[PDB]
Amino acid sequence: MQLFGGRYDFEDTEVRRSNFDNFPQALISVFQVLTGEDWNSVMYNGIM
Amino acid sequence: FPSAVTIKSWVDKMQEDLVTLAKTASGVHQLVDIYEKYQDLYTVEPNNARQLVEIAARDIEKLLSNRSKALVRLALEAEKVQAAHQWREDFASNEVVYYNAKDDLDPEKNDSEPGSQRIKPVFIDDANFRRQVSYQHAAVHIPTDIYEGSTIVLNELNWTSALDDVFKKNREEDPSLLWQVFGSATGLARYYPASPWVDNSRTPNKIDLYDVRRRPWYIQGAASPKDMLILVDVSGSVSGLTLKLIRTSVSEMLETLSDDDFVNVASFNSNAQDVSCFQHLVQANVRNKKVLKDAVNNITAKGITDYKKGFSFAFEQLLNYNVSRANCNKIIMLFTDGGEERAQEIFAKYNKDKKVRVFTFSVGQHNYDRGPIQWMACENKGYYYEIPSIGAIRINTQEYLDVLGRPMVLAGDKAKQVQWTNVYLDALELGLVITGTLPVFNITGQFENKTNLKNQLILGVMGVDVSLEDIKRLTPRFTLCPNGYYFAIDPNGYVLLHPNLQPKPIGVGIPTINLRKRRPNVQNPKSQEPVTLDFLDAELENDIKVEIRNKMIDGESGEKTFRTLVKSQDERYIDKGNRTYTWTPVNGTDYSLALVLPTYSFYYIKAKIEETITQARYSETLKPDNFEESGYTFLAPRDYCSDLKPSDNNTEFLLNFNEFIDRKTPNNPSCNTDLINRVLLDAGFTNELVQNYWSKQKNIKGVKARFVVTDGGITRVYPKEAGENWQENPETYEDSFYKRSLDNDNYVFTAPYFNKSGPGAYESGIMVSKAVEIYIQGKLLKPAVVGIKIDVNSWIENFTKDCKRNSDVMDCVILDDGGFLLMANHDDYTNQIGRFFGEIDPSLMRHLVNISVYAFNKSYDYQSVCEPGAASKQSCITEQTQYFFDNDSKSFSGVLDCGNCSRIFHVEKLMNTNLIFIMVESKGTCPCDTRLLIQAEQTSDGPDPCDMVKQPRYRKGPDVCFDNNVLEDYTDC
Ligand SMILES: *[C@@H]1O[C@H](CO)[C@@H](O[C@@H]2O[C@H](CO)[C@@H](O[C@@H]3O[C@H](CO)[C@@H](O)[C@H](O)[C@H]3NC(C)=O)[C@H](O)[C@H]2NC(C)=O)[C@H](O)[C@H]1NC(C)=O
Ligand SMILES: *[C@@H]1O[C@H](CO)[C@@H](O[C@@H]2O[C@H](CO)[C@@H](O[C@@H]3O[C@H](CO)[C@@H](O)[C@H](O)[C@@H]3O)[C@H](O)[C@H]2NC(C)=O)[C@H](O)[C@H]1NC(C)=O
Ligand SMILES: *[C@@H]1O[C@H](CO)[C@@H](O[C@@H]2O[C@H](CO)[C@@H](O[C@@H]3O[C@H](CO)[C@@H](O)[C@H](O)[C@@H]3O)[C@H](O)[C@H]2NC(C)=O)[C@H](O)[C@H]1NC(C)=O
Ligand SMILES: *[C@@H]1O[C@H](CO)[C@@H](O[C@@H]2O[C@H](CO)[C@@H](O)[C@H](O)[C@H]2NC(C)=O)[C@H](O)[C@H]1NC(C)=O
Ligand SMILES: *[C@@H]1O[C@H](CO)[C@@H](O[C@@H]2O[C@H](CO)[C@@H](O)[C@H](O)[C@H]2NC(C)=O)[C@H](O)[C@H]1NC(C)=O
Ligand SMILES: *[C@@H]1O[C@H](CO)[C@@H](O[C@@H]2O[C@H](CO)[C@@H](O)[C@H](O)[C@H]2NC(C)=O)[C@H](O)[C@H]1NC(C)=O
Ligand SMILES: *[C@@H]1O[C@H](CO)[C@@H](O)[C@H](O)[C@H]1NC(C)=O
Ligand SMILES: *[C@@H]1O[C@H](CO)[C@@H](O)[C@H](O)[C@H]1NC(C)=O
Ligand SMILES: *[C@@H]1O[C@H](CO)[C@@H](O)[C@H](O)[C@H]1NC(C)=O
Ligand SMILES: *[C@@H]1O[C@H](CO)[C@@H](O)[C@H](O)[C@H]1NC(C)=O
Ligand SMILES: *[C@@H]1O[C@H](CO)[C@@H](O)[C@H](O)[C@H]1NC(C)=O
Ligand SMILES: *[C@@H]1O[C@H](CO)[C@@H](O)[C@H](O)[C@H]1NC(C)=O
Ligand SMILES: [Ca+2]
Ligand SMILES: [Ca+2]
Repeated sequence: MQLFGGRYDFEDTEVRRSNFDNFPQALISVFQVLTGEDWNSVMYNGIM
Repeated sequence: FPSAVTIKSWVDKMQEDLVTLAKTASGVHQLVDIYEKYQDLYTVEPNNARQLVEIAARDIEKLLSNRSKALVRLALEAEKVQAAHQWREDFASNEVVYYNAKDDLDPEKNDSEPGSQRIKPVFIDDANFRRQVSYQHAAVHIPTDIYEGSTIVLNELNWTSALDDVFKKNREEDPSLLWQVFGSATGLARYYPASPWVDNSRTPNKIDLYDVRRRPWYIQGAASPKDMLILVDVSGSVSGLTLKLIRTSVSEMLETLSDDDFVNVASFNSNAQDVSCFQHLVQANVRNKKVLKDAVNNITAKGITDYKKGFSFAFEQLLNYNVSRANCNKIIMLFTDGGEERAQEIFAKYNKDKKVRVFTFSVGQHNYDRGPIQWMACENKGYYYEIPSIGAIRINTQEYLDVLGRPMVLAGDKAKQVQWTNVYLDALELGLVITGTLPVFNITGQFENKTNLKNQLILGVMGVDVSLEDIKRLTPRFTLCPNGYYFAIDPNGYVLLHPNLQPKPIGVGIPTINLRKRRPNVQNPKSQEPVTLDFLDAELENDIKVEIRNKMIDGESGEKTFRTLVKSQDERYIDKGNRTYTWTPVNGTDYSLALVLPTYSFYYIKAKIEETITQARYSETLKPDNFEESGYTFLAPRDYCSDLKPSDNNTEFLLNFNEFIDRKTPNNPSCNTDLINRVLLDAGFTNELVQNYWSKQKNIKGVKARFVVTDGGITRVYPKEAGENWQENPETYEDSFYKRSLDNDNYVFTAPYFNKSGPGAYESGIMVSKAVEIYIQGKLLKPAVVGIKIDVNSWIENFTKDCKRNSDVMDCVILDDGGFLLMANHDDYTNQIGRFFGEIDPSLMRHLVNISVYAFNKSYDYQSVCEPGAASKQSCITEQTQYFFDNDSKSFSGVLDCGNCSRIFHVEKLMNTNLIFIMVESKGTCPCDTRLLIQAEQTSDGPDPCDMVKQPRYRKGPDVCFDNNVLEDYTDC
């Protein structure tokens, strides 16, 4: 939440559901990275 | 250097030789004599500038009243039929039979949509419709993204069918009606007669984006003029997709405003400010809307939200009253995402009376609270909308007009007044038209007052199209001078009718495209704006024309005679001539009609031919068999009769005219006898001149071709070998040299074009023309224009035989009023004849315009073809410059210096001609060159639009409008 909070303000129409905008969504994203499923997309979103 | 006496003698010899050449070759006095020799085959009739305008205004008023009668019929019948609709739900039993436009014409389509039955029309071709139309039934247009077969849609197609009988009755009462259309509030459009839609759905790679709710006539008839203020949230939280959607939505909302509406866009993030250089409400015409769109597509999101500051700013801007305003519908449109403060104190402080509507928009997908903005919406008599994606923008940014029409509905029969839109381009490719609108109310249980809930909205708008060609048929111009014309104006300054109004759309700014972001298969939109051209932008602006326009805007009738600067038909010259303006108001409507007549045009020639054999001889005269004997003849494609039609092909049109006059008698039971008689008389006179005078001297040394152009539409070029070199319009009323010769009182030299394919430099020759002046009973008449084409080489020999061929010491040139080169002295400029002098000698040209021997001034052309730059063809503004003589002084002398040089010049003006003689030292004496003086259409973007809004042109908005009714419910959001 501190790092990528509200920084997903991408102008494009593409939707990124795994973000860190509030606490429940940050928990879900961290858990998803933990299970390892599709964590590279989260990393790419954070990089961009 | 040669002195003044020598040069006076030289130029006097040249002017005498040229004047004698033109006078004794063209034969002006011969034509004058034969015009004055008869005085019995025609009569001289006055052109009363007062009676003509009254007659034309009455005809226009009667046509518009006729058109409005067919509107009230449609409105009443639609209301009555809809009041008794049943609203069923199961349509699979009794299908709905209708003809859906933009569907394929194949009988094997096998649509078989549940609940609808199709129709296959016959589609005969038609006139007054340059399409194929069917008069049996009416076509239905449903937008692409709106599903046909819905319960809402199928119910509209069920009760609206009853309009076909009224459509057919309207046509049979007046067979000249154009499209009659009902625009439904559900997106439907039922128009008559049936005709296939211009852009079908997906048979080609293209699609159509046509919603009747966004058309200018529907928007005009659906509500009253607005005072809109768009308040955009640019706080930090709108960063991302919601900012982009906000920008697109603001542009789309601006697309729904007209010239009676006043708009301004403001933004706020902890501080409220305007987005552009306007700072108050502006007229919301094409230019101001373009500026607002450009400013809106530049906002960034940064800061903290503060609704109180933004609403205070918006209300203060709505309370200005220092500027021009619609003064009817004060509304605020808030574009945000969500918040937590509803700002009750601001609304209590500023509109406790609820004189301002607040429409709120929630843009994007977000988790912010939307309750506060819904409360803001339906506390202040407004509405609340959600725009989550791009597909929602078009439908959500136009539905605010349902709310604004509630007072108009509650007014009742007071609001059923016919309004006429601005000039625009028909969606079915018919030309420039205007539409008359009338709203249709929903009256269900009107006599019992049961619901009255959805009765607060309109059913739709009825429209009837009138083409500008229909109006122009009521203002005939062939008894007038080529310089005379009609023009009609709005109570907005815009021209309904003008010679300079063209079917092209009005251009704005400079067209910039990015070819690298352009997919090949996407079908981008083209244009939807109306053709609004101000009166001052269609002619040369003058301090008296502004007074005349202001006087005829506010319904006043008067007359005025004054001196004015007249731009030529081709934008290369400017002439000074007396003109008389006579104007009167059209009673039924808000238009004002004026007739511009020069002097020498108050009387015209009316043929009095009554001998059939003479008519036959004059008719056979203009036969192609003896073009060798009587000279090649051209005929103006005028509407002599309704059977033969112009066909942009003069040989076959002349053949059709000949067989038409020879086959059936010239008694003309249904044709125009006056035009035909005038044409025959002029043909006979021109032939008499050709046979008696031009034929005697078949070959003349310096003369290449001899031409005569007369009123009526007869043009004769004596050498048939010179016929194919004649590039002038067969219509004599569109020939620039004709009008220039009419204005001037001497011989006029027209410089040939440059960089144009075809024989125009040496194989055609220089054109000199003069206007024939005759006196029948002491009355001015200028019926014909005669002139010759002079050899370039013979003129060169006349010139050289100081000023010597290819002289390296002295340059001697001849220019016309306009700075175009006509005769050089070194055979390098001579090859580039017809150029502006500033293209070859910019320093001397600039000094000449500075010593005040040449006067110039600039104007803007708002309907031009432009090539997009990098920052096919598009439309923009081009700046035009024309040069002309200023004083009557003949001889000017001086020295011009460019970088410690000294070139002595002495210009002299040729008497009784629009020419000028210049001598100067060679350009090799001083190699100086600053920059060329371009005289050409230059792509432009001016004027600066947010300096015109400080002192805008006089305007008179509508005086009757409906808002703030007590009975309105306003419990919806
Ligand atoms: C510039 O070119 C002109 C034509 O290209 C020349 O004009 C010709 O000049 C002739 C000499 O004056 C004229 O002859 C005269 O014609 C009139 C009627 O046409 C007669 O009454 C005169 O008697 C006759 N002159 C004599 C001595 O008999 C030509 O008519 C005239 N051409 C035309 C078409 O009118 C100029 O001569 C030439 N400039 C110079 C300086 O030579
Ligand atoms: C909208 O569609 C409906 C259904 O297609 C139309 O209603 C139909 O109207 C016709 C003629 O008005 C009715 O025919 C009549 O039938 C009675 C017998 O019941 C007969 O006595 C009459 O002489 C006539 O033939 C038809 O019954 C009726 N359909 C239903 C289901 O009631 C309606 O007219 C359409 N709307 C408009 C504006 O046309
Ligand atoms: C013009 O106004 C009238 C009344 O204000 C509208 O008539 C009403 O139309 C609605 C549909 O929007 C009808 O509601 C429907 O009722 C049926 C049952 O009859 C129900 O099954 C549907 O789900 C829906 O609720 C309503 O009954 C009807 N009222 C009357 C008195 O006819 C009419 O639609 C308006 N015209 C247009 C073009 O919108
Ligand atoms: C426009 O509105 C402003 C509102 O401030 C007017 O300006 C005031 O006018 C009164 C009139 O006597 C003066 O006493 C004030 O000093 C003015 N205030 C300012 C800040 O100038 C103004 O008169 C209105 N009209 C125009 C044409 O500006
Ligand atoms: C319709 O237009 C005509 C213009 O011809 C008006 O007729 C003139 O109106 C003025 C102003 O009232 C009078 O001074 C003239 O005497 C009228 N002329 C004639 C020949 O009667 C007429 O008034 C207009 N209609 C209405 C209702 O105003
Ligand atoms: C069109 O050209 C005329 C030239 O006559 C311009 O009018 C002159 O403008 C200057 C500059 O103000 C004045 O000093 C002259 O007195 C004006 N001439 C007359 C006869 O009044 C006019 O401004 C030009 N129009 C445009 C739009 O540029
Ligand atoms: C207007 O309608 C009337 C009545 O039919 C008719 O006499 C008149 O010619 C019409 N006017 C025009 C301009 O069509
Ligand atoms: C225009 O009118 C004035 C005054 O009536 C007159 O002096 C002038 O000669 C006229 N212009 C022309 C070209 O005749
Ligand atoms: C235009 O005219 C110029 C002469 O100044 C010539 O050099 C050039 O080739 C011409 N171009 C075209 C397209 O005619
Ligand atoms: C050119 O015009 C300007 C404008 O008044 C003037 O000041 C200047 O002196 C002129 N140039 C010359 C060489 O006279
Ligand atoms: C013509 O120009 C001269 C300056 O070269 C000027 O003095 C004169 O007044 C002008 N003639 C007019 C205005 O009639
Ligand atoms: C004009 O003056 C400049 C600087 O004094 C000089 O360089 C130039 O050569 C002069 N012009 C000519 C034609 O000599
Ligand atoms: Ca995986
Ligand atoms: Ca915010």
